[PDB]
Amino acid sequence: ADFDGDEMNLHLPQTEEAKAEALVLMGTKANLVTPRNGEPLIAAIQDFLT
Amino acid sequence: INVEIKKIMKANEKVTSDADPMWYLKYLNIYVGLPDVEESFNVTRPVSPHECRLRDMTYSAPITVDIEYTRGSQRIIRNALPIGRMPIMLRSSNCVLTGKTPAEFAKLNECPLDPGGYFIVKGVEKVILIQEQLSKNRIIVEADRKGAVGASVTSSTHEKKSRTNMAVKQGRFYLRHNTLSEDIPIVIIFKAMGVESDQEIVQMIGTEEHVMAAFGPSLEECQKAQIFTQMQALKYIGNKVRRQKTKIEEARELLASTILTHVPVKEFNFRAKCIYTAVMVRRVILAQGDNKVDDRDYYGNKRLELAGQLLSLLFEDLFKKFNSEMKKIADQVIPKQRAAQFDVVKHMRQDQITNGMVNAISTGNWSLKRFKMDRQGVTQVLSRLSYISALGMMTRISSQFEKTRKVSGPRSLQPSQWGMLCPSDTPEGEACGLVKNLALMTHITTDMEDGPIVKLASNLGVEDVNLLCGEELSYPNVFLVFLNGNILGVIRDHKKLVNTFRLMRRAGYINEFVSISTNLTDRCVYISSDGGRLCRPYIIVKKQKPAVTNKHMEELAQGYRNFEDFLHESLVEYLDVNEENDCNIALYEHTINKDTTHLEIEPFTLLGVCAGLIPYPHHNQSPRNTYQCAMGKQAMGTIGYNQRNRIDTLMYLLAYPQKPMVKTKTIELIEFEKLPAGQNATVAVMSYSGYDIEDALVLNKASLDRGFGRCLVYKNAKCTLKRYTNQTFDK
Amino acid sequence: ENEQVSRSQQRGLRRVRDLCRVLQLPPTFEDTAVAYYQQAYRHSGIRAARLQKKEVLVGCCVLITCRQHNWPLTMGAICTLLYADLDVFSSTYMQIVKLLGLDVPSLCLAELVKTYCSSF
Amino acid sequence: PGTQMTLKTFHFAGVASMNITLGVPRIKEIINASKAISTPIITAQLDKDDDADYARLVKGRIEKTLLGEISEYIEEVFLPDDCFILVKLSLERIRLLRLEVNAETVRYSICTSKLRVKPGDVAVHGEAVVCVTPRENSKSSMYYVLQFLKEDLPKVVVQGIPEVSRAVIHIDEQSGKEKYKLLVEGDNLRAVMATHGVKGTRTTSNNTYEVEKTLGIEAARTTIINEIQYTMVNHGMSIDRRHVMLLS
Amino acid sequence: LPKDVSVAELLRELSLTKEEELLFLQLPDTLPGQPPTQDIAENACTLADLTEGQVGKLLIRKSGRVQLLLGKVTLDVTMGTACSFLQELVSVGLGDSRTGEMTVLGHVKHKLVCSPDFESLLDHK
Amino acid sequence: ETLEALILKELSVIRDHAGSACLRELDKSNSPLTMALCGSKGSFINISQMIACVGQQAISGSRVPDGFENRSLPHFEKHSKLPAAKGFVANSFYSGLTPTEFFFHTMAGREGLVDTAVKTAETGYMQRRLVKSLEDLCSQYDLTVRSST
Amino acid sequence: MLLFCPGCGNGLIVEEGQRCHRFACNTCPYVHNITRKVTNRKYPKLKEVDDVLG
Amino acid sequence: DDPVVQEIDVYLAKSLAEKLYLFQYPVRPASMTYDDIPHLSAKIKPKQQKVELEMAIDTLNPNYCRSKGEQIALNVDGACADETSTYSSKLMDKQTFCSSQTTSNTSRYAAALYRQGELHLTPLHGILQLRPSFSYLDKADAKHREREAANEAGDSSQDEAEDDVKQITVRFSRPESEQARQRRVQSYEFLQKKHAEEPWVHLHYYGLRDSRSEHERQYLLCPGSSGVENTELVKSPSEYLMMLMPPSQPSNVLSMAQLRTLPLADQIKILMKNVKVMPFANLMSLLGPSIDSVAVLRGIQKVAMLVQGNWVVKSDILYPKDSSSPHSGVPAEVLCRGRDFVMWKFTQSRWVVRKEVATVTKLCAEDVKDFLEHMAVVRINKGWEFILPYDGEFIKKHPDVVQRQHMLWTGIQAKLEKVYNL
Amino acid sequence: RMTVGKLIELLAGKAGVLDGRFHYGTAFGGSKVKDVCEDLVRHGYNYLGKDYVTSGITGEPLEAYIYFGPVYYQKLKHMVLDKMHARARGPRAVLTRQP
RNA sequence: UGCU
Ligand SMILES: Nc1nc2c(ncn2[C@@H]2O[C@H](COP(=O)(O)OP(=O)(O)OP(=O)(O)O)[C@@H](O)[C@H]2O)c(=O)[nH]1
Ligand SMILES: [Mg+2]
Ligand SMILES: [Zn+2]
Repeated sequence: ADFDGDEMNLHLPQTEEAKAEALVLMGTKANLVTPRNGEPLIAAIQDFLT
Repeated sequence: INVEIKKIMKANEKVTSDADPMWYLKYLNIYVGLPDVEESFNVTRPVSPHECRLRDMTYSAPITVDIEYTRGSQRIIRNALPIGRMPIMLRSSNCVLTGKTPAEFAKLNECPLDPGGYFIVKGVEKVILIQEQLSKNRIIVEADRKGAVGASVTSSTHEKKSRTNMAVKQGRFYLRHNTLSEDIPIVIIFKAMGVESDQEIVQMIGTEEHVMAAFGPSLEECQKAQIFTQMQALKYIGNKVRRQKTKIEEARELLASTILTHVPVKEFNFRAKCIYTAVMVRRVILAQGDNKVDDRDYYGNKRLELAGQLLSLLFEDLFKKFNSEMKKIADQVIPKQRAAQFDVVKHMRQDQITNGMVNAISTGNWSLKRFKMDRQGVTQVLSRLSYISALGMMTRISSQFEKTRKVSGPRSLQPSQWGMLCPSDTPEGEACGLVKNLALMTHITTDMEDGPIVKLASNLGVEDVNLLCGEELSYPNVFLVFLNGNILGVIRDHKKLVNTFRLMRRAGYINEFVSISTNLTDRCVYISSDGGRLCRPYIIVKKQKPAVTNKHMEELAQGYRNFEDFLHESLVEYLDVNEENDCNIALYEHTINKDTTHLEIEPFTLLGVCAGLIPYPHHNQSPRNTYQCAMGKQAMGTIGYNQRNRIDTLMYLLAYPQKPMVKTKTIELIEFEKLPAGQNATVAVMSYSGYDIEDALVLNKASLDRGFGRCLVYKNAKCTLKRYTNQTFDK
Repeated sequence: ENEQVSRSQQRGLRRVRDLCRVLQLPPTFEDTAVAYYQQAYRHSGIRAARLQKKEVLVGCCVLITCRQHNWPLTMGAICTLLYADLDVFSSTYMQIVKLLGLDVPSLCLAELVKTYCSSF
Repeated sequence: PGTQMTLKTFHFAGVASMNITLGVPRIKEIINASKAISTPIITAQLDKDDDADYARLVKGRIEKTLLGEISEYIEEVFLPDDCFILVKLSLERIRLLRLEVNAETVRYSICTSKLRVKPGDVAVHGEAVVCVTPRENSKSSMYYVLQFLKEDLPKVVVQGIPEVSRAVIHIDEQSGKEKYKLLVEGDNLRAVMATHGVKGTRTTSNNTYEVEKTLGIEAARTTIINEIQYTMVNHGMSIDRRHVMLLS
Repeated sequence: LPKDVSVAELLRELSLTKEEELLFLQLPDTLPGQPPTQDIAENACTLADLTEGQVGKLLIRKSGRVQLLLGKVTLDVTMGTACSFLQELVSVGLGDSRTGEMTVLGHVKHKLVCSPDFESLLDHK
Repeated sequence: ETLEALILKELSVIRDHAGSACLRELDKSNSPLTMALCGSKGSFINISQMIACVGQQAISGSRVPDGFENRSLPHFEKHSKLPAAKGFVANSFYSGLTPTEFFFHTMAGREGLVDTAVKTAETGYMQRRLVKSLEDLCSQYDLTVRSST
Repeated sequence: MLLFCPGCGNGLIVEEGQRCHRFACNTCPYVHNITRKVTNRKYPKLKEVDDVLG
Repeated sequence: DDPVVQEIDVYLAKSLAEKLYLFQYPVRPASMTYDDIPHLSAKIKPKQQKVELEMAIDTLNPNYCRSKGEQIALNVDGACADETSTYSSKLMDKQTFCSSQTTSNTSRYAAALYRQGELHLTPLHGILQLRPSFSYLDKADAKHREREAANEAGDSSQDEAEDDVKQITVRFSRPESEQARQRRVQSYEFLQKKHAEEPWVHLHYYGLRDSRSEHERQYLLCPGSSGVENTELVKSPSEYLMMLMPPSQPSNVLSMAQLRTLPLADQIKILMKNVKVMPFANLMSLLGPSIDSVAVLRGIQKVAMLVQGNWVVKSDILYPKDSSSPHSGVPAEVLCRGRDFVMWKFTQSRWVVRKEVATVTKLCAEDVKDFLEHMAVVRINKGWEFILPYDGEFIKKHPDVVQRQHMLWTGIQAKLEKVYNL
Repeated sequence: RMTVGKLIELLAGKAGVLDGRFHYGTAFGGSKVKDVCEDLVRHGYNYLGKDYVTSGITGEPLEAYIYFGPVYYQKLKHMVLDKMHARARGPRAVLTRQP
């Protein structure tokens, strides 16, 4: 994203099992790296590196 | 509405039925009149475009005609009879807005700065975009699907349009047409078109060693068969002809009229057509070597059809349909109705043409069966997001492709768009490269008579093509001269011809819009006089000094002369793409060298209307300018001085709009400063609070409270209370 | 429907629509005219009638549709565009109105005045 | 990675020629495993990688050489006794290109899939002269077939593999030593490996179908993996080898 | 065979040799004259309307210019398409309504084209 | 092609030398330079393009093709292979770009835009196919990857 | 080469008569006996020595 | 570049104007001629010229195949019919050259015979291209068709008397529609039949080697003196140009030429309505020196007034009676009064105050700005100054005009003082 | 993005609002940078747009100068109030029972 | 038709 008018979707699970699976498997703290080559994608960005 | 409608009426002036001879319906003169509304009870009343928008009706004028017919063998005439309603374009010759001052515009509830030029039907504003297609009656040499370098020609006359191709799939030239069962050799067609001597055929094709070596296989394949006479060739063509000596007659008819319709034959004299196919085969042979393949994206071979030609074709088709319906009704009524003599007035449908035009302008889908043309998206809703948005949408251009394939060829920016179309203005998305906008300074030519052009060409020593054989076509100094795809003849020392033609055009005896180009690779001088061609004004430069001077500019500023006087005094002239391809142009005065023929008027005119708002665009990137134009097409601001009385389904206005501080000459010209679409704010480039990480910005609470950025959204909610068939109404 | 219809009724409907489009009356007027024509054709006396009878029926249905909306239209022009004579026109008009009994609003004077003044 | 790649150009792999399809189109062709691919590349090693003479020799051996490309002139001479086509081979250019082609080799190449010309029709008079005297076949063909012979004779293969179209000598200038290899834009790996002087043990090809049909399914898998890895590295983006291994 | 020019052609036809030669020149559609008592109109004036005698002069200036002074205006004569095929000039005179005579006058080798000097016609007025 | 390659090499050398000179003359504390050093956004290439000189406008990995007959624009002589006539941009964004340079830059930009537009759909289709083909495999407990069957 | 009949102009083919090979047309009795040697060279472009790449 | 030498004369001949034709062979090079080929006859027509030459070719030459000649003769003709034979003997002896018409009109083409010091021009009555025609093949095809028919009929040894009486198959001469009749008229068969309807004319051939050739070659010349002034061919270059190119048939819509083509009064009126400020010398220079100064003065005095030596267009000329203010919509009379007041203020003093003018005329700022810009410019710290300087030359040259303008301005001042109550 | 045109526009607008003028940003021309720098140095402001600015939060001056100036910002029709969406159960389609 |  670039915060230039992007419309993003937000969904709310309707089941406790689905909620737990989303929190565990799709956790932001657990998916800090991509399975392509293991490089971290969630890191510093412009206005933070500088 | 002034000339083309009259020409169509003259072409379809007389209509009669086969049964009951001596009966006819003759049209004398057709009128469009002024815009009126059929609201009152059989009474006309002037109606304004704003009133039409408010009442959700069409802004059209009653089409009337004076006719004469024979009811019972007694000629009865009518001086004024309505037959339809033609939607009148705003700011046209017959529109009520033209020739009006701002005070009268205010009285009529219309903005003076409104660009106009759009139709109003059922309350919605539709604009007919400019269609961009390929030039007709032109040979195109290109690679085939598998990669066979062949040629094609789409001969389009006022009646039929036929595309015929020529391939070298097997080392020999096979001609393919939609009316033949199988592609036949070109030598058989040569023998059928009168020229039976193989020596003459080879001399017409060419006298070069490689030309003969490449054409040998065709002669061998022709000699393999027993085809040596015109009769045998025509019999073979007839046997190969598809169903729609009788076969020989049909073959001759297809060779004379169907194949290469643009090449005329005086009386079954195929000399011109033979020379044309010989030149085509010569071009194909020359291209079979060095890969000098012509490109389709070259706008010098493009034609722009404005709304005028589309409306003329639609009106012609509707008038033909009406004539056919009237003839059918007559054939059905007159022979068995009663002794009461029948006349057309009782069945003259006055709503046919009206509904046809209304649907063609509203739905946007045009289906002309007489020409087999099925187009869509011709008309689009005028975007009233802002004055800039409307002014930029009014000058758009759609392509014939219409997102068929991601070719990238026509979508790429070709150097031929110099001074004609805006390079940076293009919608960002799937339509990138297919939707374009005209430049700030450009013009579209119309059709001329072509009489004096041919007369001057014949008087300048152009030798008749029928007087000499085709061997002269293979000489290096003999240059062919073409006129709108038709072989005008041959000439020697084409420099003198071009110079004299340009001098005559500058003098004024020839229309300034007739273009003349010369291609040396093929040795062809093209004289273009058809409409739709893009032209641009240029100052004439002679001997390292332009013709326009400070004295002329001072006279223009004081009002002694005008642009027409400049055109007449051989100071500024219109150049086409094909003409500038050969002529040399200079950007500035310091760039003028010895080899210069013209001078650029202004460089900033290269950009379009939407791009003219960019301050200092030559200091930014191209994608930046593209996104800037795309967002200016949606910018929020005032629309016009009648924005309060205007009622649209969705409108966005700004509370305190302010004109830019850094305004461009294009802005001053388009008068955007009078209707700005933004505000100037004291911006500080810096990072603050980290809430502006990726393209975001931080606003001031107090600034927003003091009225900065205040916007107004106006929506419309419409309701209808109509009466049904029964005597009941919604209440 | 549209299948249990005779060629004569279809010709009558097409003539109604043609005269409506010639007079340039709205599609609501066209619908009302075709509806009244069907309602009149329902009867057998008008069903098995003369050709001039059914032509005057088309004319009178158009006239009734024009009157029902307070629209001025002269019976003279109606007869002129209908290929009929005033005598038989009035006779069949009286017959059909006595057979049906539909509302016949009187012709307003001001509307006809405006319609005729627009002609000059 | 398909979206990350921008489909750049000018990536000739250091040869400044032989435009090869790399990127999303190449990945598409690989995942489709088409029998015929666009611009196939075969890389072959040499036993004598330092001798440019031997490199050229094997190049001429593997590359298709047409008759018209080596013959200096072909003339259809009609002597008052008989008509025949005389081809003059340029022995100078032959020895310059280092092609083992003589009059006997040209005669043997002729009479192969050419309207069934009998051996007695072709004859040799000098050291570099070839005389072809056709005969009427009676199948809608008469003595006037010398034109078809002039049309299709110069395009007859005399030496090299018919499938090979263009073989070039690539050079690796490693500081240790400058070695030579063969880059063939053909679709025949079996013939390239069978040719003399080519180290068939270190011959690779880009056509997965040919690699499968020649060296087996494991060779095809290895070639697919290597090609995908190379195509992905050309764009500067890396992928774990396990993904391509699982795909293959 | 190098492409010759009209001035050198006339020079080598008159000075280098004295044998007569048959030429074929293409004149403009309308000549700068009026049909003399031909019942009119500004119509086309061709050679069929003019009478016999001296009608114009042929001048050869320096630098290879070849002009034709046919009155107050001056046309320019250039070399036409170099025809290499056989061209036989013949006169077919039908002296009698039943029998005529075809007389081969000579052969045509060179072709000339006369064109109005539009530049001069424009700069004059 | 040899002349083309030599001209491109000369232009690249000029570009690199101009960029090096700009980087050596620029003083520290400069915001563009600091951002290019830290890698947050921008780079030395963009800095040199917007300060020192813009690089050669390359279309499909080559110079601007001749749109007109034997020349890109009518403003240049025929058969002219000069850098400024074939696509070289001598001026920088700060000093302003000439009309021809701006037109060539717009050509390159539109080329890149259409390339990305085609790439979007092409990679979408490729990803759809690859996923529909590989959505059946899974890692079992016995360390053996098996399909659905 | 490509030869044509001076009489009609059609292509001439090489055939064998009763005395010597001759050019003849397929649409007229015109013929032309061969007296001396006749040749038609084409000089096909030779394959240049492709130099090493790199 | 002067005519140093080669001053050749041009003469015209009309002896063979209607008897001169141009025959050219596109398939025969100029090297080989038909002077040695014996000709037999030539078929021609007066109208729709299409000549067909019938020549003879040798047979004993080595370039002729006797077997193929016999074959083609037996194919085109019968065994011994010889009633309608394309060849007298059993060999191809005659050759047929057909003529094709290049153009309909050949008046622009002329044959030029060059002699020592003179060039004789003779018009051409027709130009035709001669090419070897192939009709013996069509006749052979017809012969083969009739032979196949005869074979089909004689398939049996003895053919019984066939009862194939021709029933009366008289079809209707149906009335052909106009479209079908036009199609039939434009069909190739109809044109061919119309051309064939005209009878042929046979002519003998006289080669160049004959004495008749040199006898008739002299008719291309004309008896006349060396120097004769032609009565015709005396039109000027402008007349020749008009002949060879005959014609087809804001307030600045009219161009300079369209303006000059109008009367002097309309010219001056349009120039004033366009510029609104121009000296008399500039007006004279624009109109032209051929127009009289008194006429220009009489024309300008009716549509302009004198202000500080310069001429300013009147207010009513710019604002007609039916016009109105494009910014406020006030009637044209008020605009005329305001413009007259502005002109009076300018004549009284070179510096005019916009605020004072507005306060006096009670007009709006935009109208005052337009009135001031029409005839003045903005000067800092001084207000509005007249765009042109004081022209005293015209005042000194025309004193009576100055007095007339002064009294007119006095009357206008009286009217303004009466209206605005100054 | 190499948007030096934005900086040039900002400097020109600052000079214009200071000197009571309207600078021109005409393509391939317009007011040069030297003219606006002269205007700024005549009016007393920095010739590069950067001015001494004090932080409002901490009240201490910033180590680097801030680039202030008037820029012509234009608001677009894309509104978050219109683009915001939240779907409960809501209705469904007749053919396929889905939102 | 626009948006990312
Ligand atoms: N606002 C808007 N306008 C559209 C839309 N789709 C089509 N139009 C109009 O229709 C034209 C092109 O639409 P098309 O893609 O041809 O319509 P389509 O091909 O049927 O698109 P599909 O419905 O996806 O097949 C445009 O140029 C618009 O005129 C749309 O989705 N939104
Ligand atoms: Mg985004
Ligand atoms: Zn022949």
